[PDB]
Amino acid sequence: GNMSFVKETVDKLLKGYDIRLRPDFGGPPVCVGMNIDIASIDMVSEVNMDYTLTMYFQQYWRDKRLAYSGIPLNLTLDNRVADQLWVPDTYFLNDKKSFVHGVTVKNRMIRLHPDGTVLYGLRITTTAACMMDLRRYPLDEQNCTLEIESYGYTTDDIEFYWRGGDKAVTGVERIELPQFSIVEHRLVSRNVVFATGAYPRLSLSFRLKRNIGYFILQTYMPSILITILSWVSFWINYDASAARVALGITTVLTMTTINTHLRETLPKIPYVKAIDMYLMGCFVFVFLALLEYAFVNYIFFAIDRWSRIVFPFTFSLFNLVYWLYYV
Amino acid sequence: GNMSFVKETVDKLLKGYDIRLRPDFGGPPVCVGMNIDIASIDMVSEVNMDYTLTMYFQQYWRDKRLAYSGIPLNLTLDNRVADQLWVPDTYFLNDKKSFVHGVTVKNRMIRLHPDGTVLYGLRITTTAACMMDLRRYPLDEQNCTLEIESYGYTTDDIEFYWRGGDKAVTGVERIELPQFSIVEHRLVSRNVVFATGAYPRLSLSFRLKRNIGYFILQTYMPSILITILSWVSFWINYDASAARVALGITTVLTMTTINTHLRETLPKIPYVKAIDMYLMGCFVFVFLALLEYAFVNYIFFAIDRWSRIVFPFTFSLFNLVYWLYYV
Amino acid sequence: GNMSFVKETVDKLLKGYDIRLRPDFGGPPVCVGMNIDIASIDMVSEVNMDYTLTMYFQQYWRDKRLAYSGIPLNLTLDNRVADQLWVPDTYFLNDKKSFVHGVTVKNRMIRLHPDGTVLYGLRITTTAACMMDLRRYPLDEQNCTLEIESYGYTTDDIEFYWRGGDKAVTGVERIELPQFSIVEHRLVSRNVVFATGAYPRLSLSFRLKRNIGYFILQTYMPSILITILSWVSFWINYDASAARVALGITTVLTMTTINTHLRETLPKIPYVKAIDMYLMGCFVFVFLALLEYAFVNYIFFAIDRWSRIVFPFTFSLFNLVYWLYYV
Amino acid sequence: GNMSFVKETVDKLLKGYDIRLRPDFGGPPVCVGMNIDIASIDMVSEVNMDYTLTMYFQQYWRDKRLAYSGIPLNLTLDNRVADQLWVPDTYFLNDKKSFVHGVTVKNRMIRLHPDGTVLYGLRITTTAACMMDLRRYPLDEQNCTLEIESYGYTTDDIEFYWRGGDKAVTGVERIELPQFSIVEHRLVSRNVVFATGAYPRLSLSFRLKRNIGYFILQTYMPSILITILSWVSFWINYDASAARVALGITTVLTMTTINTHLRETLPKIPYVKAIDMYLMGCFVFVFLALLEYAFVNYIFFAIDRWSRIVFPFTFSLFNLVYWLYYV
Amino acid sequence: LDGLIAGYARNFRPGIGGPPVNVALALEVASIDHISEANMEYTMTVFLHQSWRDSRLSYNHTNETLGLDSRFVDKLWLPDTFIVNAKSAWFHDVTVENKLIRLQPDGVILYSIRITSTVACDMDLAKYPMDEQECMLDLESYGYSSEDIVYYWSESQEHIHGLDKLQLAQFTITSYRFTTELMNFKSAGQFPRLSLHFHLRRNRGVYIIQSYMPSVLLVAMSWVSFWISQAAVPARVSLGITTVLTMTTLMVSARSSLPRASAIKALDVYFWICYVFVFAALVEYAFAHFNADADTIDIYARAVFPAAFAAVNVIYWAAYA
Amino acid sequence: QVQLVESGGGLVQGSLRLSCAASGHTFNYPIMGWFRQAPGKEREFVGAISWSGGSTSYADSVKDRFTISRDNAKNTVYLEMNNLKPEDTAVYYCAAKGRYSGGLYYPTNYDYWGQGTQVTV
Amino acid sequence: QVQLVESGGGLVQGSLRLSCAASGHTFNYPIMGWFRQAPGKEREFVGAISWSGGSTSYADSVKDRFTISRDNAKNTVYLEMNNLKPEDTAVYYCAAKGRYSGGLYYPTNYDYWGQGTQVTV
Amino acid sequence: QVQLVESGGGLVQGSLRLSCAASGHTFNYPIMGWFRQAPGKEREFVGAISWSGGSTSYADSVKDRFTISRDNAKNTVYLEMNNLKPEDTAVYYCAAKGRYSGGLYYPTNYDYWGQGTQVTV
Ligand SMILES: *[C@@H]1O[C@H](CO)[C@@H](O)[C@H](O)[C@H]1NC(C)=O
Ligand SMILES: NCCc1c[nH]cn1
Ligand SMILES: NCCc1c[nH]cn1
Ligand SMILES: NCCc1c[nH]cn1
Repeated sequence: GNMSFVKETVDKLLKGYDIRLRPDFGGPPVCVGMNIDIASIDMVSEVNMDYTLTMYFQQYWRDKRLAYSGIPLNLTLDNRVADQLWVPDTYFLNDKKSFVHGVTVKNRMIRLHPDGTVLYGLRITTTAACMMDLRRYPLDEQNCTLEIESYGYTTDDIEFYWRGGDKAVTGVERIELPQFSIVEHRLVSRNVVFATGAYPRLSLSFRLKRNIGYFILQTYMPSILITILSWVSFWINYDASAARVALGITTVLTMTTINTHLRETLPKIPYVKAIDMYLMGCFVFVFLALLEYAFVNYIFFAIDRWSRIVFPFTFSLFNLVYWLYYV
Repeated sequence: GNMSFVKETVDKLLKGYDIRLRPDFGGPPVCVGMNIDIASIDMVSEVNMDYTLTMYFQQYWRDKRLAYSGIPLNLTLDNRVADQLWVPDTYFLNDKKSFVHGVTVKNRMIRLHPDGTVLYGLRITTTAACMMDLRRYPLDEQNCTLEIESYGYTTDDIEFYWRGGDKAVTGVERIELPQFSIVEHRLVSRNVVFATGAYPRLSLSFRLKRNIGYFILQTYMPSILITILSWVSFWINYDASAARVALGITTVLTMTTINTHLRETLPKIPYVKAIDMYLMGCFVFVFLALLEYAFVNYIFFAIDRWSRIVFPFTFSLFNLVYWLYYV
Repeated sequence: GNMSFVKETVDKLLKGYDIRLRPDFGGPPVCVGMNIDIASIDMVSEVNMDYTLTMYFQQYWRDKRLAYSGIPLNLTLDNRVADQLWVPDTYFLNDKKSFVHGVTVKNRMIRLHPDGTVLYGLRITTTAACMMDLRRYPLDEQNCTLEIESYGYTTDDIEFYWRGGDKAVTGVERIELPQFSIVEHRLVSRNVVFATGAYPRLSLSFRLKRNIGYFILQTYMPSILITILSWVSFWINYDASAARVALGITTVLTMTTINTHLRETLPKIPYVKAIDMYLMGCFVFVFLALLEYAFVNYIFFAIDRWSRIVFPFTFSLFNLVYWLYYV
Repeated sequence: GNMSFVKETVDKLLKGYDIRLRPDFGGPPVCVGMNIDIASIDMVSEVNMDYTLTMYFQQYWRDKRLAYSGIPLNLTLDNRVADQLWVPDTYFLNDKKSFVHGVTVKNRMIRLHPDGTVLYGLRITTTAACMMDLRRYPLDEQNCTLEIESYGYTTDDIEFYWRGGDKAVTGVERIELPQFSIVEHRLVSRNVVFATGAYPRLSLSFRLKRNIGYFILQTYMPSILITILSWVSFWINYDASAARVALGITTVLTMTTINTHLRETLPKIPYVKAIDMYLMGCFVFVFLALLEYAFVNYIFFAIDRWSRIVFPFTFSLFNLVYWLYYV
Repeated sequence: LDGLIAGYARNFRPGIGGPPVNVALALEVASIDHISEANMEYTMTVFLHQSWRDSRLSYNHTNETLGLDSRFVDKLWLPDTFIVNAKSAWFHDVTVENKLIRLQPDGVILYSIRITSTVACDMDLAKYPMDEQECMLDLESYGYSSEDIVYYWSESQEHIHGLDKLQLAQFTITSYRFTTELMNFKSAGQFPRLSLHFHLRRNRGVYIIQSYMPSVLLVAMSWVSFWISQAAVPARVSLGITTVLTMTTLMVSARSSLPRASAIKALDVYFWICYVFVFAALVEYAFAHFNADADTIDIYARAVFPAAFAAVNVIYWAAYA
Repeated sequence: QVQLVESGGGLVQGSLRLSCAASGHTFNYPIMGWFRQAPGKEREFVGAISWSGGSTSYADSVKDRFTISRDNAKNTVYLEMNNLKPEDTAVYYCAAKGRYSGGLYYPTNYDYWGQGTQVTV
Repeated sequence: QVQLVESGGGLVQGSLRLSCAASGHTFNYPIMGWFRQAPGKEREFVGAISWSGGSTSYADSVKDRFTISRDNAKNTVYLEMNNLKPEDTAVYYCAAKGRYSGGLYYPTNYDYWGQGTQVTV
Repeated sequence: QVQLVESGGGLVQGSLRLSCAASGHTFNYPIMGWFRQAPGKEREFVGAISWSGGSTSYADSVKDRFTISRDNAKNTVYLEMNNLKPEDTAVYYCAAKGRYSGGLYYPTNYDYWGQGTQVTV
């Protein structure tokens, strides 16, 4: 309860303290324990191949220069004291843009311990790149990682470990992605060697499974309905040249518009997606239907009923093969 | 009126003041009273599931280190003095991006009191995430909250309470959302326990009711008119194959365009909204109408009048069931 | 011409100067005169209900602590001296995002006077919210205001007044809005009472009149042409079922597309605008025209000429009533 | 080569230096020479009526307080020394948003001279407003200016001049605008009088000529082809009511879509552009063509060939008058 | 460390008034995020390593390098290296400023920073989308001429560039080159410029397939009218007009992707060729209908049109490929 | 420019419903307030309501006893006074407030006022 | 407002499947937790699962022995207790947690609780 | 390059209407000003008006007496002088100002000037 005594203790700790030197400089590497409390994953972008992550990033390490005696309490100091203390140069290797929230003050926590242990917490919103394999899109499964590494200190000066083992990362259940579900998360610790030296690495990875519900309503169902619409021409008499030709034209044009719209919502990848294959297949059926009437019109100047039993049967077979392959 | 005497008094207060230590450090927790004066809610975004809030955030607490005597006045100091004073590490848990206005100076207020009470005001524009249930969209009701919590200090060091009880938050009537109406607001105080410890929590929540006026004109009315347009084919003679087929095609195509446009203005949720059900129902009626003529054309190479009494009757029943269920 | 003498004079002024204390602290309120030189109004947004304003904001007040003698000149100092001087905590109440230009230096001016008068100028680009009544859109008239208020100091400590009376705000003629015209501007001074106290208020308001020229070409003329296009069906023989039905369909579909596009450029307000009423009226005429042929086709399996004299006459009456009501 | 001697010389210069006072304070105005090396003009926006300019802004003035002797060299110091030196308060009057590049350090240069001359260079990317006259668009010619002015110092304290005369601005040939060509650039020096006083002004203006190549392919050619498409109806027999009516409808609808799309890419100006006149003229021809068949259909229940010679002849005359007027 | 900093003059380059400072430079390209032809720019994240000798910081008695953090950066003199053709750039400061300073006893300084820069790249879209682009990354001292700072690629540049490991969604890095231009004089004095040139080849795949195939199928749809009987006037007229309108809208939409593109792209040429065929098909039926007011014309058109389109396709693809 | 007329007072010994009709530029003044002034006492805030959204606020004394609602068709705001008490004897006024005019509880923030109806029980 | 009812306890000497049915505003409480309280001992966290996505967490003691899954059609969360041990003798409760209510392992963060079923082996 | 011609002066003892016709690059000079110069006295600002929008400003001496309006069809700006006084005896000029040329009241900011009409009452 003696604020002056606490003030003297803290001033003694910071007297002669050199922020330029890591703890145990020139000696054994300092072990830094890390835990992450995930707040939310706001966005997952296929076009930019990145995701936005908000989390509470906490670092644990012991600095004997900050050890104090006579106070059986954990000193929770103002966040502005972190500028006078050494902190690990932790950075995210795969991030594209990140910041620390600063309202109403900087989202930062410093909590000292009698033995010299320092707790350093930060609330960070980060946009991390995540390369995606869209070959099976929209029935694909993605593995997005978050790489944690020291920038300047090599393994000879600093070491990273997940504090608490597999329980180091919490809040995974808080992730509520409308388009994805968190199948699994993993924690990986390893050493990465560059030209400048070997650096510690912590990796946090999520396996995301895309939800097919949106794409059934948005793309798959409209494509099927247009294909069924083309089948109406078979039951219309051949003398109605204007009617059947108009039916063939509009179904083909509508199919093209759907195909063009979908590809504009995704990155300009050179390979064919699963959804593209379905749209190409649907375009073939409607195009064949218009060609079917042209053949009927040509011979006229039994075929229709024969065509009535082939296209729905073939389209059902095409759907069965397509869904079995991608599920 | 003695500026020198006031200057000496303030300099005495800040002499030896340690911003790193909270008031009553190592003793009882400091109680911080909070009031919010809402300025406006600029935007409510369904795609991003967040809202933008501008407010006057005020904090009340007593610091005996700042107590002064001999001046029977409340010292309203320059906002730049807040950098030399201890302030609570208040942060918003569910915010996505926030800032403090700084024109022409930082929107910050410091007002001292003779007993040591400190008034700290900030004008903050914040974007807070708000998960939305769009199953009943656009006839849905949303509950968006604003979580207030201390970042570093646990309940053993700081306590939060709404200053003034249920009157702590004012300016709710100033909220003018074109698409929503503020049904009710609530104030909640509780303690939240994390791994690092238990932290005080203040929650401000609004219940928003969406206005159906825009969606009637934009989506519901055009869909009904297209459905009525498909009924015109029944009064057209069956020999007009080009006319009736064109009527069926265009109504179906127009219905698809409306359905596609609506889903592009909303997040890619996997579940079916109320508006999606109405569009699907309208698509069924227009699709059945085109199938109805195909059956008539097939048998020809009484049905029309029989179809004239079914579709408007069934569509009216469909509308009656739909609106009663969602209202 | 003695720079050393001027340097000594200025150093004497700032020796012992306390930026934390307002002039005449604890005494009479300090009167602050304000003038605004409008540079431009870049944007007026209906969707966001805000406008962007660039202006030269100047504040006039007397601080006897800065009074100097022996120099019969007005000291125009570097803008960086403003950090060592007390300035009013002036903020804009209705702004959404504002900043001070800082190229090549901060757009800031400090000019002292022998009697202690201080001139403080800032070039500020601000985005101020402006609620708009779109019931008469696009023939509406809008009143957008700019609220100026002190944040921390109440009326007991500071007072605001327009320096120069009604001539305090200049540069109104520089405003060149392609869509609006500045009908009038007003200056209002009053006191606003909050829970924390009563604060001075300066308000600058503009009355904007929207220009109808753009909307005639973009929306009104295309809608009329489509309505006239529907009248062509009356001169077409009734046996041309495909031609007249196609005419009715395309006019209706085109009318819907125009109506949908317009509403997407405006906020999702629940009330009906003037332009919406015109589009609804035009949709009725084209829909009735298609229903007119269906009646003709039904009775066939004089009416056309009778319809030829009604729709143009009724449409002209509808336009006459519409324009007279909204003009 | 004596770094200590140079360090002593520079420390002597900055000892007692007052950044708050301009050179020759209270005496003759200091002449500031300016030269601009244009890097690129990234964007020219008609909707926002502004352009983005990147340039090397250099200022040239003599400060006798910085004069040094014994070193026959030009001292190129670190850019961070500019914070301890007086610099002109140069700002751009018509800019909307500007910044100074700061990677890997601030793009700033300080180069002293033995006589006290100071060279101050900055790499600035600026967005300057430029009002555009779109009456002759897209065959218009625009004059965009860059206004340079002192913010605080009047003509009694500072004077501006283009260093090098008409050669002060270089790099004009580096400007590569896909849509515009730099016809000419001019340098203007004058004095501007405000309420606060008279201020020096430097103006840099460019005359931009728009390239018609893009608009011929994008708008003019598609409009002509649709107009020619409407002429096909004249060669079609009158008994083909469905064919000729469909040809008239689709050409009219396509013409409307082109007109709507173009106006959405430009600001909502109330006056009629040159391109709008061409689109209106093309719409008249296609609308008359559909009215022509309606007259033919009406009289039936020679005109076609007579119409075959009028519309292409009239359209050619319309194009000849249009292009001659605007070229 | 305080002893070395004491008496250190930050405002001056090492050996001021003497030989120019020889600064070794190295790049470690981390990613190339966006390559926008509409904005004529690309975004790159890179580790920039700068090495130079400052004798003022040489120390005694210790043979171990002094690994220091970003807080020590502000105390030392640094080269004013800037990216010449960077529209915008910034540093990564999470969780701290990503800066490295490793000091050696002889006075050699290693300075590494992580920066993301949006670099303008002038692109020629004449052969778009079958176009190969070259983009540069120019590095240069802003204020120090060749008399003060001299740049040169370090020997480790060929091994740590990491351009081979990059994966690009739409392009492929075919070749890269590190060039040193010692003869650059922008305004005052000679400024040596280190430039990194890398060639990007746009991937040819389903991306180009989306643009070309529907255009072919629209032309194919117009061909189908030939097999339709001439008596079906509304049917063939409707087929002719719909294909022409769809082609016109596609041309407008395609050019709208690049709004400020006043150039003739190969994609635009293909649309023009396709528009001629679909417009000619409607004219072909109009001539047949006018002659009736003919049968051989339709039969000849069934063979002439597919053959002519195939021939012009071969010419189009051969020239641009 | 807003004009306010209020009616529905009188003397009673009960349930009473005051009303207030508005006309003019009501858009610039979206908040309507009710005030009463006892003889000698300062004018007292009763309740306020917004024209759009129907958001309402009440004083503690009249809480759960008085109800305020409005209809935009007639531009009328009505105060329903139920369970009257002898303390509710004052002149009831009707006022309108600007968008950025400050707190509801302070009468000086309101610009346009009604005539005022005297109610005695 | 969420109501929780749990069933499927009883006494056994084995595999057992508890269940918990929810009703009300389940959207605001997307996380369901399972807790057990031994006599005298503090209430212990067992496992938690989200309504949407099926993400689950377990305690070390019950890891690889208890499985938790839910079906949104019935709004039911069921705890399958396999390979029972005598240490698993406690009253099993069912709880729901708010979106921003904090960690899963702390019972005080949960707002609505079930009655609690006693299980003894 | 703007050319200004003014007419409509003469001598009267009344209402008078001056006019000023403009030609050239009027877009770069959207502001037209009126100035009068008494013999011996410095040139005095009378009133200014923008070509687009019709925004106008007047001096205190001529306020509520002189009216300024323009028609863009003829590119003419006309000054209507009503309720003349003997103090209104000066040479009236017509001037145009650039977009960023500064304040209206200062003649030195205007670039192109007319000939000037002498008016005596
Ligand atoms: C290094 O230390 C030695 C011994 O203290 C001292 O004499 C010498 O001057 C120092 N510096 C150098 C460059 O040797
Ligand atoms: N405000 C502290 C949040 C947190 C997350 N994990 C632990 N603590
Ligand atoms: N400018 C003070 C605003 C405010 C809101 N609440 C209290 N005061
Ligand atoms: N550069 C000074 C601009 C200004 C505006 N008003 C007065 N002066």
